[PDB]
Amino acid sequence: DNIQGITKPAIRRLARRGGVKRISGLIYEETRGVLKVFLENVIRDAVTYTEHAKRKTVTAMDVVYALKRQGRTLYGFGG
Amino acid sequence: DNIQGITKPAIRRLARRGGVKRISGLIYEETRGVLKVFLENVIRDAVTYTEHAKRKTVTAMDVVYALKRQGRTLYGFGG
Amino acid sequence: RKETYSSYIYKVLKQTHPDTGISQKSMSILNSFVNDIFERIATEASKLAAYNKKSTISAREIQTAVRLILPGELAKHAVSEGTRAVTKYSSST
Amino acid sequence: AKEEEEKKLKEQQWDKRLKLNKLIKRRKEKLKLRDEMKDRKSQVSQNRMKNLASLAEDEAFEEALEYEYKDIVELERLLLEHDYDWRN
Amino acid sequence: PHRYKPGTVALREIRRFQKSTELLIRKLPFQRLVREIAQDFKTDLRFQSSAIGALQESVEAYLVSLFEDTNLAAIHAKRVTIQKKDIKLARRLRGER
Amino acid sequence: PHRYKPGTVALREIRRFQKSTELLIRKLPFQRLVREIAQDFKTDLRFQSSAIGALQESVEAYLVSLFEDTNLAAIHAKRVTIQKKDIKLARRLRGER
Amino acid sequence: KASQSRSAKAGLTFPVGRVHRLLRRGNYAQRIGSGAPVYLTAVLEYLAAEILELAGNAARDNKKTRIIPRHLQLAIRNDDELNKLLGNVTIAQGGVLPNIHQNLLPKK
Amino acid sequence: AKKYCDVTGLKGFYKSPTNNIRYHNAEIYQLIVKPMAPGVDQEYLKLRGAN
DNA sequence: TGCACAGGATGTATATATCTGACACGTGCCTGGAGACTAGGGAGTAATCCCCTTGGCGGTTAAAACGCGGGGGACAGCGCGTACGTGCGTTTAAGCGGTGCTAGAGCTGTCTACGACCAATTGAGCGGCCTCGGCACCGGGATTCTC
DNA sequence: GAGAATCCCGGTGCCGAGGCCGCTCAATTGGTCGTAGACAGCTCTAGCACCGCTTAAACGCACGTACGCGCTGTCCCCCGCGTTTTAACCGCCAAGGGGATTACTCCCTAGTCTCCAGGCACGTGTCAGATATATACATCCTGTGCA
Repeated sequence: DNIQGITKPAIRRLARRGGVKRISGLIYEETRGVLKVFLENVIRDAVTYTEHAKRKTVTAMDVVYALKRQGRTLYGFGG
Repeated sequence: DNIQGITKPAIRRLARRGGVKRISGLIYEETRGVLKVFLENVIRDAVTYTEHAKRKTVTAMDVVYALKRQGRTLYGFGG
Repeated sequence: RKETYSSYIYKVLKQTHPDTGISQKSMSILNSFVNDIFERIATEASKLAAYNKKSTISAREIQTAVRLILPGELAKHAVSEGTRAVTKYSSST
Repeated sequence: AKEEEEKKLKEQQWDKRLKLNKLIKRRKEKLKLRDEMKDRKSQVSQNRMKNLASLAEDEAFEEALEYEYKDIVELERLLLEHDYDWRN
Repeated sequence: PHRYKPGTVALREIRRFQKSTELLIRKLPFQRLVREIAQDFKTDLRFQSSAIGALQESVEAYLVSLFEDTNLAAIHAKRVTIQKKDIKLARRLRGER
Repeated sequence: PHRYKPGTVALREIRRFQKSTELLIRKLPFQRLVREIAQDFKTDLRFQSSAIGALQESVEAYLVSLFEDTNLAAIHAKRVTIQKKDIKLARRLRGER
Repeated sequence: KASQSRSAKAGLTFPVGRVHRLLRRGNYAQRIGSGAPVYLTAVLEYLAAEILELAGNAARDNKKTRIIPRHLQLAIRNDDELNKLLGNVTIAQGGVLPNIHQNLLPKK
Repeated sequence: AKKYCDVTGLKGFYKSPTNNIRYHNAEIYQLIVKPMAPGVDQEYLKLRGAN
């Protein structure tokens, strides 16, 4: 239970943060697949940055550069 | 009258390039509305490029450079 | 040794709001913001200076870069503030 | 339309001029304030947006109103008479 | 007295223009348009010939890219005909405001 | 007793979650998910908590943007309920295929 | 003989020589002019002042004395040019704006 | 040196703080001095050589 | 059978006393920015040439503008049923928090071999010029959807 | 079954795509030196694992009512088409204005030595929140008695 480790009201919480009204039952595994296919592109770049750095731990800067790659840059943990 | 330079059968030519059977007659004025803006956004970033070169003619090299700044690096005319 | 823009940012909000505290997370947000504008302006200026076959970066290159990157209203405020500051700096006579 | 006719009849039955001129000047100031609120870079529209954000944290109509104010000023001038130059 | 059904010759000329790849906009009115939008910022502007063709290729490509998306939006809207909300829905979903 | 209209306490919960800024995904299933998906590319991999946090805020922000785009595409489609074809349309017109 | 820095020579509170150092060993060009760090220092100082002004009245609109990234996020996305500048960036702990489409309300 | 208005050549009483242009009265400031484009003020200051 | 009155209980109301609780200010230090002195080569000015591109013809001709009949499509409207929300009972396994251990980040030292710099050289890739066949264009018969 | 409307097979300049030689800079070879990545070696932060109590959130079964969806009937506005008509485009001549380039100048920015205070890093004090006493007064509720 790792792919469905995100519980059923959690996609609901992200949905009402997105301002929807009525939610269907078949969206949940599709949003799980979209989540895993975004995560697959993100952490592949993150671990390539990790094995370039001669390290076997993924710390704070090689992830923020990894999201800086595709134009989805996040602030705050750039140091 | 010069703003009517793009013509309605040329919009039909672009519309039958996209592969649509039926084109409503109010699309033609909408398609002009999305055109005079967009090429404008390259004229904001071409001629000032030209203005940095002490240059009073725009050429083939600064326009594709402006498109590469915008995000549509184009091939065919150098650069 | 590590470098931050914390004191300069501090005095910047102290001219405008004296009775105002700051969060460390907000300071990191602001530091990442100013560093991002810095690297954007620097790569625009270096790219423009390479495009004009010139080996020198001067004030007019970042002037064109600020005209290019920033939207127009904030662009002419930015170049106005920069021109008064540069003309004040150049009066060392 | 009968109501309109009755209103016109009542109108026909019907320092104060200086007060009306001051009201016309206040209407011109209201038009200036509407123009300041229309320009978002102005401090009046910035203060209105700050009030809207504080509530969140808690132009043709202006031209028509200016035309109505000009009509009221013309009616006041006609009542005073009956009952912006290039040179400057 | 041979009358075609509406839309068959549309699909046929759609097929020929899918075969075709030439420019679909008239060149000289486009030159007039770019000169009249360019005179607003510095008068007495000279223009090279290749830059106008690059501009025409750019606007034609952007028309194709936006028009495919509004076609998909109108197909998704259970209709055969495009409308204004299809256009601003495509511009909203592409992120072009 | 007294009940509520279905669709009114939903608005109260929407405004409660939109004024809120707290994180809406549990930390330990998310850390198990990112470790199990990082095991596929490189073994014996350790992690830092701020990296997990950055990953978490990135994914919920992308999910919120996708949900807002799906809501807009669904209310374009003369309906209230979102379905998977609006998700597919939003991803297709957003660029990510 | 002793004189102060270039920053108060230009009347700025941001470090001019540090900007010059970051420009020179940032590897952007082999020759860097004299007036460029002053211009860049003025531009970044003005942008920081405008951002902190917006965060200032955003925090006065919440009746507080400290700056939370809620206030930064709000002061970013209620202003249109910072919306255009910072469209693709995500802020840490920011949330979203209160918005609801017109037909979704109980219109009756 | 005497001070004159940069727009009309009349007697300049006031100087705008933004672009440093001497002007004559209020409506000159509203119509010309305030909404002028950048790059024009340097050419106005070129006549007396103040740039 | 109801209403009014009296009595009791509970809540309120606004300085204390404590009393933490997370904030803002008074001293070290060290290193990097600033002043002084030398060099050389990079904008900078300018003049000259020649190339392309802005106007001006004219003819003619695809091609846009315009009005016209008819036919599916989008429009609102109404009914059928079920899927989503609402709810209480029942898990359960997130969260705090606490502790124990050790990989591994991170810093310092030293080294020598990869790479910057410089001078001479030879050759190869740019260009001007020359020559011809692939493809578009035109003409006319086979062939496939549409009605 | 017919008819536009194609795909297909063959004859025609052409003009823009392949050689070719002349040759001029740019890649190649060699040498010297000063430092920067590699490796070894070291000190402690911090990440992994596990136990246990608390409980708030989550799963599941139940049902009820809008809302998605199926059908329908109709204005009507895009669509195919004949007729004018209007400007787009090809061939061309001529100017001149602006880009490329050559060429010498001089200043100002790269580089190096010195040296002291800017801003970091790490200590100590001061107004905001939270339980607590507290006594008297006022309001509300409940019980009892009376008509």
